[PDB]
Amino acid sequence: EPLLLQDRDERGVVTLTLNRPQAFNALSEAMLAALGEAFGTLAEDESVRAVVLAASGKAFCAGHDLKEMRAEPSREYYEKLFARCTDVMLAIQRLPAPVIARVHGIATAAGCQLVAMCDLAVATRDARFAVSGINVGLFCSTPGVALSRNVGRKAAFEMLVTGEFVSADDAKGLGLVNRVVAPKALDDEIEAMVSKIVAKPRAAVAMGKALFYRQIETDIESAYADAGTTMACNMMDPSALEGVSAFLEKRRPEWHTPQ
Amino acid sequence: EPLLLQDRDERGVVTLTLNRPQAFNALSEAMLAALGEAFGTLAEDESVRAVVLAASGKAFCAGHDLKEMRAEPSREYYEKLFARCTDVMLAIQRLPAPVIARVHGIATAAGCQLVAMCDLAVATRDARFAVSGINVGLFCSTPGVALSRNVGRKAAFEMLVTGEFVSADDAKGLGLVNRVVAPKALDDEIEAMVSKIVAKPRAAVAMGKALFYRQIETDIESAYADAGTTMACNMMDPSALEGVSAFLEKRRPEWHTPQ
Amino acid sequence: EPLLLQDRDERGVVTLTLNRPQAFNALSEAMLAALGEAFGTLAEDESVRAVVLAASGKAFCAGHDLKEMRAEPSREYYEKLFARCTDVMLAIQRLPAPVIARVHGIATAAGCQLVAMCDLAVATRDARFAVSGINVGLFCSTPGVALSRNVGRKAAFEMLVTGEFVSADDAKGLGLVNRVVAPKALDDEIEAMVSKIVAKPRAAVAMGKALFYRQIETDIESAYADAGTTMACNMMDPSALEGVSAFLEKRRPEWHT
Repeated sequence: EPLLLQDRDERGVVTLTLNRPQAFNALSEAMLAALGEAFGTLAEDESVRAVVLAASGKAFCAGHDLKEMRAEPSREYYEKLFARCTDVMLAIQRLPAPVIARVHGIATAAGCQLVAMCDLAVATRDARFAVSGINVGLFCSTPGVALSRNVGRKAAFEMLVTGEFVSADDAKGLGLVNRVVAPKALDDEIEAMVSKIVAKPRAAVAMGKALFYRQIETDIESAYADAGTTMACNMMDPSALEGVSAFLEKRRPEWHTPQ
Repeated sequence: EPLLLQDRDERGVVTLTLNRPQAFNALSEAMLAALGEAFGTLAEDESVRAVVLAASGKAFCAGHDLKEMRAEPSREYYEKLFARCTDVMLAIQRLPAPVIARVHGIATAAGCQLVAMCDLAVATRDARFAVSGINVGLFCSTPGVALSRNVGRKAAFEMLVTGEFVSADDAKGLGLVNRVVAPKALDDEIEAMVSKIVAKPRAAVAMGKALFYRQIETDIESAYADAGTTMACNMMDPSALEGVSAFLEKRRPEWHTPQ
Repeated sequence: EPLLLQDRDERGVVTLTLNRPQAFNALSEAMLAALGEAFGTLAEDESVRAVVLAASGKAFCAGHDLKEMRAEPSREYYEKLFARCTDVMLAIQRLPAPVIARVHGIATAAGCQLVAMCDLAVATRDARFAVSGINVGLFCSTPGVALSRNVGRKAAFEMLVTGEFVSADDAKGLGLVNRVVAPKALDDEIEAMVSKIVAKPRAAVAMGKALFYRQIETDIESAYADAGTTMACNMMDPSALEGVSAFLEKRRPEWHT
């Protein structure tokens, strides 16, 4: 039974499902290796249009595997383990397709980090979020990096030092997720978001996501120089040329994308 | 009829009105040139106290002029066009008076960018905001620069990749506008904001706006060094000396500003 | 009475109380010197677990002392005064224990800056917040540094150019405070927060706060490099090894907290 399931539809939409349900999908070394391999392969495939990051069992993800970690009390071990995790997280952010977290239960510590690194997230009303490493004496330093780029400073600091859960409604308000729905509506809500993305041209979405994360962490003038260069290249893409033509000619664009 | 109307009251409040109502005030080359010249002229006039950026017809601004843009495509043409737009946007942010967007209808793509670049914005409840370039196959890279400096990452990414409208009240929640009112109340709401700004000394407002955007882009220690120097300079301005004396003597400050 | 009261409980929780109640706790030169001295001494003491920044009288803090400032104006004096304020504000953010603002009344100008510089804040439902220097012709340039790192750009700009008050509930929504409660519930809400912090290992909280503010101001890859090595160091601390073992053995950790 694989630690990470992988399914693909006829639209280029890939679902990766964390699959250690009894372990609450904890990010063991082997889980991390599977995620790294999957995102590494998907990054080379221009036909991939979106990834849904889902999870088995009651939890979304409990974070690092504490059993496995505690068995290896070595500074070098932890240095490289955390670097490996960071490599998976940056691979999510570098994938040239949007990655959507499907959060149906608890997301704690590196599990909450996963949600914060995904480009988009849809949660159920009963899902709960925490950076709760501190409850075991391990401040959530790496999850805090991702969290403090989705929520305000005081909200992040409070979460980090107390380790307490935040509701899905509150997480949406804070900026950690995009949508909150009933459990029965979760698949429909994910599909609504996927269908909107896949209807757009791949080139535009890929160029745009890459530019988004380059520009967001620089000064506004540098950001605009990159953005303008990018948007000029995007406009010379055939789907932009066709998309603008179709608008002017009051018709649907012939993008050959799933509708 | 001029592409851009310009009116000024006796308080030093300038209203610039986008005036291509049937084209939904699209930012053609000529509209951009007109905006560039207006902001250029205003930047040299220390008597200007505030600018209201308004718009004619049913829309606020549809963004770039797609008919014009599409006619003769080349990488160089788009690079230059987008740089010219960026120059207008940065001129708004660098103007030594606050610029308030008056948004009474749709603001899409570079039209949403304009709102995001203005220091302040008041919208009507029926105004809608989108970064909808993606709907014509052109990811909103340049509007995304501005948008991602007003709203959270996940909210910005969702807007950019889907191109969907956000309501005025949703936009206020997110940080893209300051105030949302009924259509009949828009002028009154603008006036309340303008009246508060013009009552304050020009010097303090000018020094303060400039510092605001320098400091927000650097580290907190560097920010404080610049802010302290700026505030010390401001304190030596006659209106600061008088405003503080007035507080201490329990009277109104003699600033000779509109009341 | 002293300008700044300082009390400490048996848990290493230190309460600093601004104590110029009739002057609305304004940050005179002497007040700033007292704050600087207290944060300097506290930074050297690894037994301190948390600091509550409280205030006497009706107001939290009105900001700089306008009477004192106005007396002998010079550019050089204002630059030095504002740099002394900044040194206190940065001392707060660099202290190896969380600093919680207990806001029971108005916080204006450098007083609102104080709130924004504290790691956490609990306000009463009638506390009000403004960056109101502009009402005396002095744009809140230094308060805006702190405010713009707690609230959105347009919200911050509007506060700065108009000088108007924002309610406690609105401040919470914006990100300027964590919790809003009735005045009678304030002490209980502060204690709820402090007790959560004290329950965690000091080492972890100290290294975590330091990492938090280093990483927040850099790019995501630099942030992760620093966070990874910091977290690896934390995991070798005996309290992390014990905290994890305790979770695994379904028992409370023996942290002597």
